[PDB]
Order: sequence, then C-alpha cells, then structure tokens
Amino acid sequence: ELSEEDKQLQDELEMLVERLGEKDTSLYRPALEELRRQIRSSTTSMTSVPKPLKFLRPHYGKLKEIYENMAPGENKRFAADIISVLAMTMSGERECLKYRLVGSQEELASWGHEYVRHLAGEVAKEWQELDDAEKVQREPLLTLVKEIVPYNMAHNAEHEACDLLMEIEQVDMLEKDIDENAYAKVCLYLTSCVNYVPEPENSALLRCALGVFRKFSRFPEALRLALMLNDMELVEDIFTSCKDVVVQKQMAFMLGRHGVFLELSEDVEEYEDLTEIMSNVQLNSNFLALARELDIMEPKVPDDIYKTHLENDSARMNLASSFVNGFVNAAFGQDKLLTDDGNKWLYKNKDHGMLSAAASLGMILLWDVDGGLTQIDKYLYSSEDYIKSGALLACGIVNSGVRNECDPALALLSDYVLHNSNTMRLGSIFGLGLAYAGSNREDVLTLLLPVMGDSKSSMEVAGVTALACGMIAVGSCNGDVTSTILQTIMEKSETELKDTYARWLPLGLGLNHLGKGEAIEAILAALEVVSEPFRSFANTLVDVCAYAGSGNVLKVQQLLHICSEHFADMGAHQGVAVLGIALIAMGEEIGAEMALRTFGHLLRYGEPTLRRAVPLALALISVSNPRLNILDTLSKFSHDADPEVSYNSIFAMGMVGSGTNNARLAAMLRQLAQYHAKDPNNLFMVRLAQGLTHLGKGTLTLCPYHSDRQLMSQVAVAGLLTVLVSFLDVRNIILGKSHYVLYGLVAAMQPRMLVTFDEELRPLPVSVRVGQAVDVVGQAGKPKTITGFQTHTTPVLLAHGERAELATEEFLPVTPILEGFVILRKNPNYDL
Amino acid sequence: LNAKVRLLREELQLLQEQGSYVGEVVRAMDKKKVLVKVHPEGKFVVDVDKN
Amino acid sequence: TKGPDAASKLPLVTPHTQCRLKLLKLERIKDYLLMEEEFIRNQEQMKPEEERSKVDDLRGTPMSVGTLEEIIDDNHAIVSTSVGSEHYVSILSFVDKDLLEPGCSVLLNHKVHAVIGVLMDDTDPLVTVMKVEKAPQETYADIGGLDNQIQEIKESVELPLTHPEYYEEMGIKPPKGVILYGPPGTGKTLLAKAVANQTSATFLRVVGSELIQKYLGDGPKLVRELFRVAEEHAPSIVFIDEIDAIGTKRYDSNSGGEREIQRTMLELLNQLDGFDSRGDVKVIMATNRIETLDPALIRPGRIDRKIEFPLPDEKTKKRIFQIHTSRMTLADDVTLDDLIMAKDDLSGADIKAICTEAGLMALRERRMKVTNEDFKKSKENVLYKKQEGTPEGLYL
Amino acid sequence: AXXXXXXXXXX
Amino acid sequence: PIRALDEGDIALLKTYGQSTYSRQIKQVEDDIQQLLKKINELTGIKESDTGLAPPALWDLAADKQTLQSEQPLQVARCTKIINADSEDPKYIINVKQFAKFVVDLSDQVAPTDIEEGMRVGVDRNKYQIHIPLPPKIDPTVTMMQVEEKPDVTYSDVGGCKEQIEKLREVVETPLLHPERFVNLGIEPPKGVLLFGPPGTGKTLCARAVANRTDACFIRVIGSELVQKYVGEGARMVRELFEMARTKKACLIFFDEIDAIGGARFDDGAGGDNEVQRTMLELINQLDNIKVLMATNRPDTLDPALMRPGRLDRKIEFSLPDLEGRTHIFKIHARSMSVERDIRFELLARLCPNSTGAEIRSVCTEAGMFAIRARRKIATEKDFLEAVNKVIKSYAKFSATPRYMTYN
Ligand SMILES: Nc1ncnc2c1ncn2[C@@H]1O[C@H](COP(=O)(O)OP(=O)(O)OP(=O)(O)O)[C@@H](O)[C@H]1O
Ligand SMILES: Nc1ncnc2c1ncn2[C@@H]1O[C@H](COP(=O)(O)OP(=O)(O)OP(=O)(O)O)[C@@H](O)[C@H]1O
Ligand SMILES: [Mg+2]
Ligand SMILES: [Mg+2]
Repeated sequence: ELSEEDKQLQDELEMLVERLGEKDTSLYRPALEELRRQIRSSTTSMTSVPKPLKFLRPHYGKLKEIYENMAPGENKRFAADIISVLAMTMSGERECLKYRLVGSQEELASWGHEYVRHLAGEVAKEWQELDDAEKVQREPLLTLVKEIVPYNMAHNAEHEACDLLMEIEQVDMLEKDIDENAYAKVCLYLTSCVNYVPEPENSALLRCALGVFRKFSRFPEALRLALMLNDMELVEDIFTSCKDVVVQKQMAFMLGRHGVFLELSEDVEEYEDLTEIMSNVQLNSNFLALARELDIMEPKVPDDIYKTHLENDSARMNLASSFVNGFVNAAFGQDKLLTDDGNKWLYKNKDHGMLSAAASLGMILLWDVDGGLTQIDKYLYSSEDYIKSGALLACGIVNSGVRNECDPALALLSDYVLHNSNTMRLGSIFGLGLAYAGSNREDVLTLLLPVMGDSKSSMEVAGVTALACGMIAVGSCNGDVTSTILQTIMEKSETELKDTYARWLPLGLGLNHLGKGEAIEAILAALEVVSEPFRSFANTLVDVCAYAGSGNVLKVQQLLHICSEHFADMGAHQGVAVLGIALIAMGEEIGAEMALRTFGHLLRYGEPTLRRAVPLALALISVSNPRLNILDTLSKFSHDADPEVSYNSIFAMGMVGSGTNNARLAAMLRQLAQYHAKDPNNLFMVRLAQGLTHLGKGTLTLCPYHSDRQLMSQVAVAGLLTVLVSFLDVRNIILGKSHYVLYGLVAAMQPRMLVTFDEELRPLPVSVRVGQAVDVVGQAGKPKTITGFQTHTTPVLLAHGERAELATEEFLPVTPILEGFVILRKNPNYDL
Repeated sequence: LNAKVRLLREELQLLQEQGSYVGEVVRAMDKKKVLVKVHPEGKFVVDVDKN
Repeated sequence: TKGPDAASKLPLVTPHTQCRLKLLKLERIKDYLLMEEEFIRNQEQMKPEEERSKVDDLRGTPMSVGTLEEIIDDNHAIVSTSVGSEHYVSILSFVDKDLLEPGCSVLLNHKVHAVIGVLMDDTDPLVTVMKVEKAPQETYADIGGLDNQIQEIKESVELPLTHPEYYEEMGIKPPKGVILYGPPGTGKTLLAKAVANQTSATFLRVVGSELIQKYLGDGPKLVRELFRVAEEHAPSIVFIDEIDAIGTKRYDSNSGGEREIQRTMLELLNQLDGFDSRGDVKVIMATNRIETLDPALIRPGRIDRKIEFPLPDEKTKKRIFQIHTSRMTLADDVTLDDLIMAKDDLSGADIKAICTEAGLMALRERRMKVTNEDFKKSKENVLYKKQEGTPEGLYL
Repeated sequence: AXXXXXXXXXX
Repeated sequence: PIRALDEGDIALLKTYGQSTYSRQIKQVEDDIQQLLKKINELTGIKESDTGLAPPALWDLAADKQTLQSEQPLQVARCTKIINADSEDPKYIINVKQFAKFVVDLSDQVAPTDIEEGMRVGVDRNKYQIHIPLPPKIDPTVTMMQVEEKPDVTYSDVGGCKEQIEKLREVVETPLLHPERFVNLGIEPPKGVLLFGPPGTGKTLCARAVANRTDACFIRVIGSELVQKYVGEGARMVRELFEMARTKKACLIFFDEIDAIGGARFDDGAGGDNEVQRTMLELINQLDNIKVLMATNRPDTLDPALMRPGRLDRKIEFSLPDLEGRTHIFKIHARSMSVERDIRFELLARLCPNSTGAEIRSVCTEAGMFAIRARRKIATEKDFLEAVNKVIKSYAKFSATPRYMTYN
C-alpha cells in the first residue's frame, strides 16, 4: 500500500483528475497548474519512480476532447503536457509523441532526462514511419531534433545524440553542435558504426564523420576517412586546405602508404618532396634504414629455413627453392643464390622454372628502380631467352609498390609486350601490371589495350593481359579500361573460354570494380550477353570484386546461396563464391570472425569444388595474421586426401603466417614437409608455405588493411585476389605452367615497423608501450587503447592487430594513428 | 459397449508385447546409430526407429 | 591427435552502454548466424550406397562393444564380451586389421560374435562431459589487478602455445602446472574462467570431487582417462578446481574408503611427472588451502608455479570495483574511495556483493541510480560472516 | 582416536 | 520499512529511463542464443566412423561365409583331465564366468593336443573343445613393458652417485657381470625400494636405469593393479610376474608402491581388502627377475614388504649436498642459453635443503625471467631472482625483521 505521503498524493492527484469533470472556470487553470508542478517535480528528480505517473492512471478522453473545446489556447495546451508526460510511462507512442507535437511547447529540458530520451525515440520512430509522402509532419519533428540533440551533447549522451541523428537518416547538425571536447567521442563513434551501416547511409556517415573532423582542424583524421570513402576530391581539398606544410607532409605519407597518387600542382611547396614522398622513393632508404637498426641486413638461404638437419635436384623443388629465395630474402637488397651464380641456378629449371627464378630476381630487390634494375643485368637476355618473361616480371615487380618519374616499367616492357614469342609477352604484361598496379595511367592502360585485341596472343597471354589491365585500374572502374575489359570480355568465344586461363578474364573485370557496389549493377548487366557457364561465373566473380570489404550481409547471403547449391559449368561459379564471402566479410572483425564458422560448415557439409576454395578463403580473412584457430583449421585439412585441398590448405597457412615468423606455424610447416616428402606437388607448396611465412624475415605484411586496420589498400586487394582465384585451379595454374602467378602478391607487400625518428628524421628511440589494440569506442575519458603492454625501444615491429603509442608525452604526433612513418612534433606543452 | 470392448481388446494385444529395455545413450554415432548402455549388459550400437 | 577442440565463442559486442553500436554489432553476429543456419538447413534440403549397404547387412543391428584381448591369427581375435567373458570371434574383412589393437573397444556382431568394427572415441560419459564446449564469457579484462598473478598464469598456459620460439630458443620447458591458491573469494576460479575464454586449446575442467568414483578402480581409472583425452586432444588445460578434495596429505588410514581416494591422488601424482613423461597437457589446480595438499602433489615439477592470490590491495580493490561497477549507473556523488580505503579485508567476492547489495538498496528507495549512501549501507549489510575478531588493546 | 570410516564397493 | 515493489512500481522501473534500444537489443541477444542452440543441434551429431578398412581390402563375398560357417568359440581353461578310460578323456573346462563343465572334444581336435591347464576353446552349444589356444598374453600387462627406451641417460642424474652406484650393484651389475656376486657367493639383492623426499630423483634414477637396461623393463602403473571386480588385481600381479620369468633379464618397476602396498588392516567390510589381497599376492610372488620400487612415503608400506627377504636393499635418496647441487644444476643448464660465467657453485648455497627438482624449476624460472624481459641470455642476476621465487619464495618466513638476528 502507501503512506501518509503516498496515499495523500494519490488523493491529491485523484482530486485534481476528478475536478476536471465539469467546465468550472477555477478547475482548468487551477488543476492543470497543479499537475504541472507535481509531475514536473517528481519527473525532474532522481530516477525515482515518478509517483505522479504511478498514482495518475487516468484516462485522457475527457480532457483530450475538451482540450479542443476548453480554451483551444493556453488552457488547451496545458492539458497536453500533463497527458504527454503520462504517455511516456504508458504505451501510447503515436499519441505520446503527437502531444508534445501539438501541445504546449515550453522546453524539453524542463521535463527530465528520461522524458527527453523517450521523445527522442518516438521522434525517430515517427520520422522513420514518415516517408517522403509529406514533409508537413517533418518540419515539426525536425524542429524537435533541433533542440533535443543539443540536450544530449552536453549530458554525456553523444551515443544517443549520434544515435538520434542516424535514426532520422540526416546527421548534418552534429557539425554545428560538436564541442572541442566532443569531436573525439562523436568522430570515433561514426567511424566504428560506419562499417556496419548499409548502403547508402554508410557512405553518408563517412563523409559526415569526415566533415566533423573538418570543423575542428583535425586534418590527419580527415585523411583516413577520405580514403575510406575512396573519394579523391575530398582528399584533394584537405591536400589543398592544409596550409601547414608539416600536416601536408604527413597526409602525403598516409596518401602514399595507401598507394594513392594525386598529381601535385607546382603551386604546392616542396612538390618534389611531396612527389617523392607520394612516389614512395623515400621508402627504400627507410627500409634499408630499418634493417640496419634491426640487424637483419644479412640475407638468408633456403637450407636454413627448411632446417634439413632436424627432419628424420628436381626442377620443381628448385622452383620452391627459387621462390623461398624470393619472399624470404625479398626486399632485403641481397640474396646469396640468385645474385652470384644465377645462370647456374636457373639452368636447372626447365622453361617455366626459369620464368619463376628470373622473376624472383626483381622481388628479391623491391623498391629500388636502380639497385634492382642494376641487379637486373645478368639474365633476362638468356640463351634461353624464354626467361625474358622472368626478368620482365622482375622488371615490372621492382616498380610495383612505387612510382618513378622516369616511368621505367613502360619503357623496357613496351618493346617486348609485342614480342611474338608467347612466353616473352607473359612477363611483359604481368610485370607491367605489378609495376603500375592502381596507377590507372592512361598511357599504360592504352598500350595494354592492343594486347587484348592482339589475336596472335595466346590465351595465357590474354588471361594475364586482362589481369594486368585490372591491376592497373583497380578500384577506379576506369571507363576506358572497363570498356576495354568490358568490350574485350564480350568478344570471347565459347570454346576458348573452357580453358582454365579464361578463368582470369572475368577477374580483370572485377579488379576494375573493387569497392563500388553501386556501379556494378550495370557491369553485371553487360556481362549477361555472353553465354554460360562463364556468363554466370564472371557474374559471380564480378559480383565479388564489386563488394570488396563492403561488409554487405546481403551480398554474402547472395554469395552463400551459390556455395550452398549442389550441382561442372555451375563448379567454377561456386569456387569463386566461397572466396566471395571471404573478401566481402573481411572488413569488420565481428563479421570476419563469423565467416570462419561459415567456412567451417562449408567444409564438413561441402563438396569437392567448395572444399578446395575454403582453404583459400581463410587465407584472405587473416592474411599475415596467425590466429591460432584459423591456422589450426588449415592444418586439420593440411593432410586431406584431395590433392587440391592439401595444396590450398598449405598455401593458406603460408598466407596466414606471412611475415609473422610464427614459430608454431614453422614447426607445423616443418612436420608437414616430412609427412608429404613423397609427393612433389605437396612438398613444393608446403616448402612454399614456409617461404611465405618468412616474407622479408617477417618484416613485411600482405594485409590489405592499414590505419588500425581501417584504411583499405585497394591495390593490395587486387593482388591477393589474383593469386587466390588463380589458386581456384592450382593444378592447371599453380601446378601447371604458371608458377609466376605467385608474384601477384607483391602489389600488397608492405612493411610493418615502429622506427621512431626525431623531428629531423634521425631515429628518435622513444619508449613506446606497444601491445594488443583495444577499442576506445564507448569508453568514457582517456581509455587505454593498448593492452599487454611491452615497452619497446623504437624502431619496433607490430604483428598484425597491434598498435603503438608514444609512451613519452614529450612529443605530439601529427597523425593520431601511429602506423607507418609518423612525424613526431615535439610537444610545446611538455616541460622538463 | 463396442467402444469399451475395443479398448479392452486392444489393451490385451498391446499388453503381450514384451517390455523394452532402458539404457543411457552414451552418444550419437551417425544418423541411424546411437550407442546405448543397457543396464545389466554392456555397450550396444543400436539403430533408431523412423519416428 | 584430433587437434584442439577449442570452445565455441561467438565474437564479443562492445560497446556495453546499450548504444546503437551495440545493436548493430549484435545484428551482424545474428545476420551471419541467420545466414549460417540457412546453409545448414538449405544444405539438407537442396541436397537430394551399394557398397556400405552390404556391410551394414553383415553387421546387423545391434552391435556389441567388448574389449579386444588378442589377435590370434590375421582373421581371428579373442574379444571379451561386455560382461567379462571371453570369445574367439572371427575378424571379418571390412574391419581394419590395423586399428585393431589389444585394449581397443571392438564392435561385435550380435548373433555370431565376430569383430565387425573398432570403436575409437569411447571416452567415458564421465570424462566427455569434463570438456568445456561453450567457452566462459569472462575475458582477461574482466579480472582487475592480478597483473603479477595473471602474467604467471599466462606464461604457462597461453604464451607457451602462441610464441613457442621464445622458450625452445632459450632452453626452458614451458612451465606446466600451476597451483592457484589463496583466501576464499580472491579470483582463483575467475582467472581460470578467463584462460578458457582466451585459450585456443581444449579446456577440460573438473571439480576435484568428480574424479572420486565409488568403485575400487573407478577412481584411478577416470584420472587415467582424463589425462588420456587431454593428451589426445593436443594442446589442453586440465583445471582441477578445489584440488583439496582429492589430494590431501597421505596418511596411514584405517579406513578402506580413504585408501581409495589416496590411490587416486597417487595416480594424479603419476599421470603428471612419472615414467613415460607427459606430452602437451597443462594442469591448473586451484585451492584455498595450500597448507594441506600433499608435499608431492605441489612439488616443483608437477605444479611449477604456485600463484598466490592475496586479498585485494588498495589499488586493485579500486580496479575491482570498476570492473563490477562498469555496467552500473552511479550518481555523481558515488566516490568509491570512501569504501575502498577501509582496512576491512574486503575480498574480491565481497566487492561484488557490495555491488549487488548497493544496487538492491536502490530499488528499496525506488531508484535505478545508486547514490553514495547506497554503498555505505550495503558495505555493512554485505560485510557479515566475518564480524570482528582481533586482539584487544594490548599492543600499542 | 575414535575413527569414522567410509567404504567402496567391489563390483 | 522495506516496502515490497508494488506491481504499479515494477511497470515504471522497467520502462521509465529505458534506452530506446533496450527492448530491441535485449531482443537481439535473446535471438542469437536460441539461434546458436538450434545451430548446434542441426550439426551437433558428428559421424564417428567405426574403423572400416579401405574398399580394396574387402572380400564381402567371403565375409558372409565366415559369419555363416565359422562359429564363435567360448574361451575356457582345462582344469583337469579325468581320462575316463584313456580313450574317452572327459575333460573338465572352465568357461571363466559361465560355469565349470565336464566336456568332450569335437572330432577335429586331437586328444593329445589338449594338455592339462592350457587355454581351450569350446562351442557355445555343447562345450566340446574345438581348438587349442595360445597361453594368455594380458592386454594391459603387455602394454606395461616399456617398449620405447626412456631418453634420460645416467649423466642426467646428478648428485646421487653413491645412490646410483648402490642401485647399479642390484639392478645392473648382478645382471651384466654375474661373476663378482658368485665368487664371494653373495646373493644379489633382488629388489631395491627407493625412498626419499618428494622430488629428489626417485623416478629419474628409474628412467635412467631403463635407458641402460639390456633387459625387459616393466613399468607397473599402480592404478591397473586395483580393479573393480574382485581378484582381478592379483590376477594382474601374477600375469605381470609370469610375463617376467618368461623373459630373460626382466626388470619390474613398481612406481608409487603406496597405491597397492598400504599397511594391512582388517577392513573386510569394504573393497579395501580387495587391494590388500592383491599385495599379499605380490608378497607371495616376490618371496632372472629384479624388482624396483619407488615410494616418497615409505612409512606407509607394510613392514612385511620392507623386510630384507623381499626388498633386500633400501636406497635412501637424500637431499643433495652442495657438491651435488652444483652438479644437479649443470645437468639441467647444459641446454639453457646461460651467460658463460654463471657461478653455479654460488647458486647451490642459496638453495639449502632444496631437492633435485626445485633446482630444476630454478633453471626453468631463470629463463622465464629472461623471457619476460626480452633478453635472450639468461644472466646470473636472473637466477638469484629465480632462487628468490622458486626456493626462497616458498621456503619459510625467516624474514628481515625476524632475520636481523643473524649476521
Ligand atoms: N580481482 C578480481 N577482479 C574482478 N573480479 C574479481 C576479482 N576477484 C574476484 N572477482 C569476482 O569474484 C567472483 C567469484 O569469485 P571467484 O570465482 O574468482 O573465486 P574463487 O577463487 O573460485 O573462490 P573459492 O576459493 O571459493 O573457490 C567473480 O565473478 C569475479 O567477478
Ligand atoms: N636429484 C635429481 N637430479 C636430477 N633431476 C632431478 C632430481 N630430482 C628430481 N629431478 C627432476 O625431476 C624429475 C622427476 O623427479 P623424481 O623422479 O624425483 O620424482 P619422484 O621422486 O617420483 O616424485 P614422487 O616420489 O612424488 O613421485 C626428474 O626426471 C628430473 O627432471
Ligand atoms: Mg573456485
Ligand atoms: Mg615415481
């Protein structure tokens, strides 16, 4: 029951509700004033159950009707406030919202935080239920979001504040209400919510959250988002708006790390430095610089990696020998086998063996158009000039991941892209694609145009050719290149398609359409002309390339259906389908970790063609990421009976452990070698897996994600896709004549380091507490984003999923996210 | 009376069918086999009815 | 080696403030889950024989399970029926004369006893329930403080599985077997529940009273089974909580019942470090009384690291509070230092009762926001069972 | 002194 | 006055102040859980294959034949031969658990092939002896013998040279050179009962003897000798010792004798006497076969089993002296990545009254201190930090305030 206070309050409210029975003059103004006080007093209190609302369980029918008759002026409105507040406790939303809509205005703050939020929900609920059929109701609701949103901004309720605007579909106002003490909370939230949000709201959020970064002059943060939307114009403005050269310098280093090039006008000061920084010429000096501090300049040899001592010269295994002396010593600037006696080494490889070995010569020395190009002066012109493709890939590979003002790739390669010999051309187009991947340069794209139409070119020349064009125009949907690809793809004949290398033609179509699912509706329309199977296959694969990293559950559901189907011309469509889920889902950690379960189900409940793709699919999900659960999953299928699954699982292990130097993966890899010693095909690739797991002695990562895993690297996602899909048929492609395709990864090959330099670029060894990154979203205050701290004296290495923070407040980094090369600005606030 | 006899006659037939064993199912084994432990005797890989 | 049958943990959704970021992340998990169900169900439906069908006809139904004891000829073995008898059954062709091993559990034809199949994975229901499938949900960030204790328990059960190179590159053998001991309510089992939510290796659990069966050999034989499954499933951790139940100090007992418990300790004492050294099976014991365990069961070599869990210190008690008042709704006046500073030996389980109580003392006054008095009252209401016991004013 | 005793069960 | 929450009160508490996503979000979490539950059941049943051979090595046509012509034969033992007339023997056979029957041979067997006591196979129907069977090789006992020689050599057993020498004169020397024990006519002790504080080297001096055996080493579990069914403990003891006399140069190592060697006491009202009668079947058995035994607690052993008529020799594994602890250290540190200089002699005097194992954990913890801090060389400073955690950290209180009395 109640007490003297409670029972009396029940009567006092009871008298007030009852007295409104008649139309007495001193019953409407007097009573409604009392309800206004008591209801306001309790509701604007601690979370105490609003005694007025608990006692007041009356019906508004009498007052709602007389509301109209009883003084439609102020006396009418007053009743609305009392009934409206009583509505929030009950379930009368439509009426509960529309009372504050029509009733007395006053102000939202006067009622109570609990009331304000409830109106927030209903306002969002009504706005969503209100379509474009009429804005007449929108102006009032829009007016409400004008006042309430400022209410949340102050009250630590930015989450509801951002949540409130997102519900309305319109989030402009945050620009005008965010305080210097709030942009971090709001800007972080949108970046975290943007990935999950579907099209097109997700795109709108990125720009808006990007905009908020603008209003408070946090320029480097605007950079990360600008690329996330993958729109160059907003990048160019920030490039232009950055009146501070230092911020200009840094935002170029993030522009470069993404592989994004914007033609810099000479009006911009330090154009060469910005051009050289953007061209990534300074990368080589650091990489060698990084090595000297780390003491890893000495090159390695295959025998030590394999550890032949512990285990209880065919041309193939020589290739695996040749490859491991690639990746493992790649980018170190010196190899002990491919630089001194190479003519001797290659001569024990028959044709395609020569191709692979020669190409590794360029990958052994990346990012040196001079040193590598000078380490490119003893083979290519071989008595078996067939290996010319080998150095041509090395020629193209060296230019991959960098841009030189002298355009070496086109010069050397062009004279041989028309070379009649089929093998000579394979290196030309492929190597060229690596060098200018994502460049989208019209010249090289144009020069690659005749390659498509050159009928004399063999299909293997063609398949690489379309792939080469795709890798250049990755993520730009280049109308000319797409047209060339789109025009070229249609002209293909049915009989010539049935070959495996025709599997590469659609790949080039997508690689042009990576990251833009809006424009791929048309591209899938044009492809419908060609007849199946490759019509359906290209449709799926083109479909996947459209949604690279979108996080679109819809496409994944669409993609999962294709894999789910149980049918040979249908299995190519399936295999690209499973790899489809891997690419689409690999943006967010929440979804990506879930795709593992789906991948696992596709293996126990899968079929021949699917079971081969799953081992590859896991490869893209966790590239350079030795998650134990995934690495274990590849192993338990690393011995499988089907040769294709055994190979793909072994390759996946190599990718997952790429550059991680994971001891367990190595020990796991070594044991497999002993198990599969008999079969050269397994032993070759298990040996290869050990090769990928030591990429750059671990000083590189093929992960396509930078910027706290947020900023996607378009050119990268092109590479992994080529090898992975090309691995969809390993025996014809991998085990066949196309050992060179493994060089497709070189596009995404990037360094992972923590070298800290002083403001003058001298290495400034700063205590950097580096550990597993922990999200700061939704954590009030200054949450620690690093856990499992292990103070390292920079330079340092960050295994994937790690973040480094400057443990000394002596400096204030220009860019908030400490990845790659960061300009540490000495803190003016710090006092010794 | 007919409905009553039918109940009695049916219960006579059902009541001659031998009672069934009761054993703990250690674990499923496929889709048409389920390991069971009949109380006095040991393990048994029995089938499963269609129902 | 079937490989680590690690627990099945759904990804984690954080923010916890109940913001839309939370709803979206749960939806994404649900979306794939709905998608994943779709494939399982749409794989049986979309999915629409003459070799095996002949085999199943030779076997018939049912098929007995007795223990093989001798392979007399290539096509004859002696199999002991499920009652302890013997039988000179015939070995049919479909059986694999390789997996057939003395001691293996063989499938026998029911009418004419004849080896028909080898039943691997016959681990007792009493040890196959010991395996943790659904990983507990308390991550190392739910355990506050204990950074020195956690690291000690992360260098024997987590690190030796992720970066094995460090240990084998230095000559150590990763410490294997840690005795978590301390006063009641300090966090012994929570740190254990946290290694299961992070580890990628099969996490068997026991309660130190499950492995004492009534039968004379049922006891020592369940322990020999548990360490057979843990070894079988590759990387594994066996968590024998409340180890004081089985392994107390050996003594000349004049009671046969108590000589069978010790005949179970002297099995766990040999299934850990005895002839035929172990493989990769770590053991995490816990106990509130390390002063009664046998000097052998905690002799360095079986329990290498004796993590000691003292009652919370003042800094930890302040971190313990926030981990349990993270989801609460404290008013601006809730300055926790008033309660933490006290010299009361407030355990870490006491802190979560001073949180449950101070949140229920809020419903008393009809408030979902706990003020500062809601903790002062709760501290007293939650602080009994320990009263006040100490010396008088003798010491100055 | 006075000792209470448990017991097993030889099947 | 703790007013109970009125139903009117409850409605407000749960809706007033609710974050508009609360009902939806809590719905999403509830949906997932049920969804996960359903997900497992549709797939939880994982096929457990039943060990069928490859399709090539099948003879399904002949398989139907074996099941049809050949019949199951109960395995029995001939306990006597009546030899009614020497022409109609009328053998008596034991069916193990079934019963004892006076049976006669099926024509296939020869009257002279079934010798008294040998395992005999009978037919389910009449129990006529169809076939002789090889003597019983126990499935458990046969696995007991250590088929893979333990890797620990005698150079890994440090600080116990006089205790190893005392063992080598009972377990190795009288087995490789049975001429020094004959010239003087000394009867070799046919068993030693290694006792010592837990973790002093009892089972390492056991594996070491196994690596240099030249014999058949049987590792008695202790657990298997205590079986549920009555008597099956003793039946195993005999079937182990019997498996030794058959072999030449057999060593039996009963690790943890306390399991089945408890001091006798009348407890017949319980299964304990089942274990005791298994020891009395071992005491009879004990008193070319040498026997070893390890017991960290010898005082709980039956006085009868420790007499010098069964365990002729009792080697005491004491805590090492200083000249041995510096040797136990070097044995475990020969593979560690230590800095060349370590004053192991110094680390021996900081581990007073420390066993041969706690010296090992000092070496294992020493690195863990070198791994916590990224130094790949486990320097001396680490060990003193190691000896503080392994030995001192659990040795005693004996602390500064109570240790400023010693100088
Ligand atoms: N340091 C701590 N940080 C956070 N929570 C803690 C801490 N210590 C204890 N707890 C809390 O204690 C609760 C239960 O205690 P816990 O299970 O850890 O005890 P225990 O060691 O198993 O005790 P016992 O000796 O009774 O078996 C957990 O839910 C956890 O939230
Ligand atoms: N004296 C020692 N010398 C060398 N290593 C030792 C010594 N004592 C113990 N160890 C180490 O410990 C291991 C096992 O210890 P030990 O063999 O003494 O156990 P135990 O005596 O059987 O113990 P318990 O009697 O409780 O079963 C050895 O293999 C070795 O690694
Ligand atoms: Mg506990
Ligand atoms: Mg022992």
